Amino acid sequence: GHSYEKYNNWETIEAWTKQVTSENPDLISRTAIGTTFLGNNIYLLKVGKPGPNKPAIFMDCGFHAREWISHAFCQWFVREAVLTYGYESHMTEFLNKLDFYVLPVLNIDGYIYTWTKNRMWRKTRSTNAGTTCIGTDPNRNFDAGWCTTGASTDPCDETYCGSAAESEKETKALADFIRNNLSSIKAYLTIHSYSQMILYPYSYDYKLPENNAELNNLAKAAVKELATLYGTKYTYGPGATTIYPAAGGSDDWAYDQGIKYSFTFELRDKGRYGFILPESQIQATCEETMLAIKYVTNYVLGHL
Ligand SMILES: NS(=O)(=O)N[C@@H](Cc1ccccc1)C(=O)O
Ligand SMILES: [Zn+2]
Ligand SMILES: [Zn+2]
Repeated sequence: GHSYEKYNNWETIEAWTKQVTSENPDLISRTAIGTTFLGNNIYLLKVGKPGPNKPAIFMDCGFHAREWISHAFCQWFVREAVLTYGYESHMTEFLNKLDFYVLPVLNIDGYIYTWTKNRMWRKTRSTNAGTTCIGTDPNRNFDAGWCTTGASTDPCDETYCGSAAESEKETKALADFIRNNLSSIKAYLTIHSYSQMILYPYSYDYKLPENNAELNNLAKAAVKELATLYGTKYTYGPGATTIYPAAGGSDDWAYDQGIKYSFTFELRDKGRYGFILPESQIQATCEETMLAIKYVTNYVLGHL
C-alpha cells in the first residue's frame, strides 16, 4: 500500500508510477529512460498539460540510496501537481506552460538494498574491477572535473568516482536524456539530503558561474520562501564553499551543458536524525520544500 506520508519500497514506488499515470492521463505520462545495473527500469514522469513548444524543468530524486526523504519528495511533488491543478493559480500556470520531468528514483538498485540489507548504503550496486567492493557514487560519476577534488579513486570508498565518467548505467541514462532534450530543459533540480541547503554551481572547483549574481539572488529568495512555513533555516550558495568541494556532480555537469538554473537541494534535517529522518517529518519537509521549488519554477517561467 502506497502512502505519501510514509517511505515506500521500490515495488511500491514502481507501482505508484504506473497508477498515478493511469489516474491522471491529461497531466502525466511515463517512460523508462534505461535500466539499472541489476536490470530495473528507470522510470521518468512527464508532468504537465500537453501544449506546443513547452519549456521544461528536470527534477530527480534518489541519487543516494539512504536519502529516503529525497525519494519521498519527488512523490510529494507529483501529489501536489495532480491535487492542486485548477485550484492553485501558480501550480496550474506552471503545468499549463511548462513540463516537469520527474525522475522519482535514480539509484533504484541502491534503494532496494537500503530496504533489504543496509539502511545506510549510498552508492550504486555495480561491481568494480580487482575488488569485491561494490558501487560508485552517482554524484561523483558525471563529466564535471571528473574524479578530482572530493571524489575518491578507491572503489571501496563512499565517494568513489567510478571507472570513467558515466560508467554507471543510471548516470549514462540520465545524461543521455538531458543531452537529447537540452533545447527544452531550462532548469535542473536534484534532490538530496541532509543539511538544509540550496546549492548551485560550482562544486568541482572553486569558481563561479557567469550568472552567479542571479543564482545567488534566486537561491536567497527560495530559502526565504521555504522558511515562511515552519521557520526551517536553509543555507545557500555555490557548492564548493557552501557544503564542500566535490567533483563529478550532476548539477555542475548540467550547468556546463548550458542549463543556467541548476540547483542541488539538501533537505531536512541538520543531523539529529540525518538520513533516518522519521516518517512523521515527511509532510512538513515536503510542504516547505514545495514553496522553494515553486519559487524557482516561477522565476524560470518569468525569465524565459
Ligand atoms: N547529499 S550528500 O550528502 O551526498 N551531499 C552532496 C553534495 C554535492 C552537491 C552537488 C555537487 C557535489 C556534491 C554530495 O554528493 O556529496
Ligand atoms: Zn545525496
Ligand atoms: Zn500541500
